[PDB]
Amino acid sequence: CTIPEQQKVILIDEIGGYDVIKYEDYPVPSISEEELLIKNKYTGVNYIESYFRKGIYPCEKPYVLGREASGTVVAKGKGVTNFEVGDQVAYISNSTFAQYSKISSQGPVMKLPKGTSDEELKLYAAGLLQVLTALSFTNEAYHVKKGDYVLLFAAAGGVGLILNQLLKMKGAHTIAVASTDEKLKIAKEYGAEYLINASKEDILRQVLKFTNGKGVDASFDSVGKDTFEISLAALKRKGVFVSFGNASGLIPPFSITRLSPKNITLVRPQLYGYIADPEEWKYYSDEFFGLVNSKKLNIKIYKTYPLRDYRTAAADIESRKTVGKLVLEIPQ
Amino acid sequence: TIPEQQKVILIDEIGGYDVIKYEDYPVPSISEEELLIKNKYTGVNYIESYFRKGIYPCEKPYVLGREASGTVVAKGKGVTNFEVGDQVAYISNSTFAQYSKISSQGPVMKLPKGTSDEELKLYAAGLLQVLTALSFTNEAYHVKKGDYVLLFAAAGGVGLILNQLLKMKGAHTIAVASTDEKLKIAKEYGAEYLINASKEDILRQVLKFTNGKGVDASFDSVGKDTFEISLAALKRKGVFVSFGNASGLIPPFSITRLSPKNITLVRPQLYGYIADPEEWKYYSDEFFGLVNSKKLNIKIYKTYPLRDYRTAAADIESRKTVGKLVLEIPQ
Repeated sequence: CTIPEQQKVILIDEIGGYDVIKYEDYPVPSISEEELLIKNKYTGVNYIESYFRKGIYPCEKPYVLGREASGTVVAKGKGVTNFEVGDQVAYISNSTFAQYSKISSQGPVMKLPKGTSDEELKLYAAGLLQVLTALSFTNEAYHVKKGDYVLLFAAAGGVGLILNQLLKMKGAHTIAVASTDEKLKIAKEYGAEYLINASKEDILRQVLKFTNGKGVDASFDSVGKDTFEISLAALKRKGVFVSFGNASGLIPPFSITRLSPKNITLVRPQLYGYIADPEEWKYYSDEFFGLVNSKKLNIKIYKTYPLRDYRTAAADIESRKTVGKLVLEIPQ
Repeated sequence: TIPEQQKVILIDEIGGYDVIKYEDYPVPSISEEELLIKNKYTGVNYIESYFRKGIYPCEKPYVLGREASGTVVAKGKGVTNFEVGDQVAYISNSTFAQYSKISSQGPVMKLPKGTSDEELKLYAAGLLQVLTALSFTNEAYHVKKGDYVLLFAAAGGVGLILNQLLKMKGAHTIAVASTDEKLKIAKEYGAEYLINASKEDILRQVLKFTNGKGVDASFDSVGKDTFEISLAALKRKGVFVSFGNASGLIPPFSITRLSPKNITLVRPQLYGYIADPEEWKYYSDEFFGLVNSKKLNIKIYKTYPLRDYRTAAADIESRKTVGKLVLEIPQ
C-alpha cells in the first residue's frame, strides 16, 4: 500500500461550540517497529468528546477526537509478526476520527476474519467499548451467576443494552430500570425480565416485590447520585454494588461503615483496568468476537454519519434523547 | 436445681474502671426455643471497652460479654437439637455471668461430651476471632494460593488467626505491627514478611516485597491512618478489606478513588456471614475442626476470675498486651 503523508481528520484547536469542530488536513502518523498503521472505516462516537470540546475536561490542542475504531492495516513495523498488511481490525487507540490511526501490535487491537463486510466492521467499531465494559464488569467486578437477580439502571443505554443480553445469556433475572416506558420497551426487547419506570414507580418497593423481599444479588448502577441509596437498600445480604460511568462520579462522599449491616461489596470499575494486560485483552476481545461474529449479540446503532459531519452527530448525542450507538463512517 | 440469683459483671454508667460492678443479678428465664447455659469461660472483647467509654450506646444496667462456653442446664419444651448436660460454645448477650441464654436456633454449637475444661477455655477464647478470620478470608475476600496479602494489627486477636489461615492457604503475608516483639509473634504464627510501623515506611517495604506490583488484598483494621497506604499498596484489581472499630473513624469516602486500579472495597462484620443457620453451621464446624485439632492455635494472654474483669479491662486497653483475655466463671 502507498502511504500518504497528509490526511483528513476531525480535530479541535480551541474550546467552544460546534463551530470549533474542524475537518482539516493533518499529518499521517509515523509508526514504530512494533506498531500498525490502520486505514479507518468506522469509528464510535463517545459523549466524552463533548466534554473536551466544551472545555470541561482539559486536553492538549490540537486534539484529534476518537478512541474506538475498525479498519484495515495498511502498514506495519518491521517487528510485527501477529498481523499482516490487509488484515481487518478493531481497536482502541488515539485520534481515530481520522483516515489513518496507529496502535501497538501488542496493544488493544483485535484481528478480524478475511472478508469481513463493511456492515460487520461497523458493528465492531460501534460495540468495542460497550461490550468489553459489559463483559469485564459481569465477569470480574461482579461475577454474574445463573439464578442471580440483577438490578440494572439505565437499561436502554449503550452498556445497558449489552447487559440486558448478557445477563439473559448467563441465566440471570434482570430487573431493568429506565426513565421512560419507551426505554423499558427496548430493555424488554433486549432480554429484561422485570421492568420499573423510575419516574412513575417506587424503585426499591418493586425490586423487593420481584425478589420476594430478599433483594438483588448485584446492582449495576450507572445513574449514580439519585439511585445510590436505592441500590444499597435493594441489595441482598452479602450483595455486590457495581457503580460505574460518569454519573457515578457525582455520588457524594460515603461513610464506608454503611456497607457493614449487609456486608455489601463495593466496586467502581473502569474498562481500561480490566484490559491493561495483553492476556486480559486477548481474553475479553476473544469473547467479544465470539458474541458479535456468532450474531448472538445485537449492537444497536442510532445513526451513521460521514466523518466530516461529526458536528451533526455531536449535536444529536448532546440532546441526550438518542438510543443506540452513534457511528462515523470514513469514505475509502 | 437452678438458683434465682447469680453473680455478673455489669456497668451502671459510662466511665472508667470504677463503673465495672461485680453484682448480684437475676438468673434469666427461658422461653420454648431457648437454652439456659451455665457458663464456664467467657472471652474478653474490646467491644466491652466501647460500651464502658460510651462509644457505643447501651441500656444500663448493661451486663457485658458476648462470647462464652459452658453447659446447658435447662431448655424450652420446643428444643429438640440440644439436651440438658450438653457442652456448648456460643455467641449471645450478658455472658459475663454464671447463667446466660440463647435461642437453640441461634449461634450456638454442641461440643463432644469428652470435651475437657482446657478445651472449653480454648473455644471461648477463640470463637469470635476464628469465625471472623474464616469468613473474612472466605467471603469478604477469598484468599487464593500464592496471594500476597497485607495484614495490619498482625499480633492482634483476629490478626494472629489471619497469619495462620493465610499460611495454611499458601498465601504470603506481609505483617504490619507497632513493635518488633509483636512482629516476632506474628512470624511464629505464620507471617512471612515483617514491617515495623513505628520504624519503617510501610508502602515502600510492601512494594519491595512484591517487586513493585503490590498486594492482592489488604486486611486493614487500623483505619484512618493506614487507609491511604492500603489503597496505594494494592495491586490493580486488588481487594480492600476494612474492618473493626477503627473503620468508623475513616472520613467519608469518595468512591471514584477505587477506579484508577479497579479496587474492590468491603467493610464486613462477622454477623452478616452467620445470619443463616446453614452459614452458622458451616463456619462453626470449620472453627471446631481447626481449633480442636490445634491446626489453629489461640494465643492466650491471661485468665482472670469473673470478679477481676477490672484488671482485664486495664490489660486489654494496654497496647503491650498480646493474646486473648479469658474470664473464669464461678461455678
